[PDB]
Amino acid sequence: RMSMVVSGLTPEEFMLVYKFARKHHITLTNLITEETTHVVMKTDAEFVCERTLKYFLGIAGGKWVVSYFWVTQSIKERKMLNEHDFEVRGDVVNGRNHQGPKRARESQDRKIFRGLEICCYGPFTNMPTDQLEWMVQLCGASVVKELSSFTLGTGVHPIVVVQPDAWTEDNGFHAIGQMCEAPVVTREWVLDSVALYQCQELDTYLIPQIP
Amino acid sequence: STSPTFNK
Repeated sequence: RMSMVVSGLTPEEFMLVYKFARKHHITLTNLITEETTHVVMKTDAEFVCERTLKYFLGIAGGKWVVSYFWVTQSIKERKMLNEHDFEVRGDVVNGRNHQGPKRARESQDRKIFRGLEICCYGPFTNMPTDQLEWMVQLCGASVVKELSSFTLGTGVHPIVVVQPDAWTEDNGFHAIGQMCEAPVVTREWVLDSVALYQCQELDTYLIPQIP
Repeated sequence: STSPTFNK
């Protein structure tokens, strides 16, 4: 039925959620999975949160992404309040009321990366490569592991995702086009698209490729 | 929390 993870909470805040889950016999875990239904994010009073990996995966999975206030207010009324009333509205990066979480819940039949082939080309920091891959897969993309492995065809849309900061003395992210024919974009193309649950144009994310 | 955040 229901299964929660939390994100952005202090070990303590996790303990109030833990008390809540225990009382109501709600599944609470530390790791997010396909079975997770709810991601409880720490927010400000207007339901705006920080962009964490769990936030991204929650939206990517079309889950309920709700404020910690759902828990505290529910306790305060000894009732079990409704998620809807506490859905996160935005985040500190992409907009205070972008309604990304609601859009993802409502767009599972038309995923933002449907019809795209994406290679997450390392290295990356703070986000394990296979989690970025899971994120895009949840979002409808086909994951490609090597540059030489993109499917060919006029109907295929390959995209290489990299995080330039992760490299150093390796202006090698400009030399990817020499190995394949696909636009090369920063990981922010993925992150912004997911948070907003709207596939962004590649333009502002594109990385120049040396001929 | 110990969880990384992703800002610009």
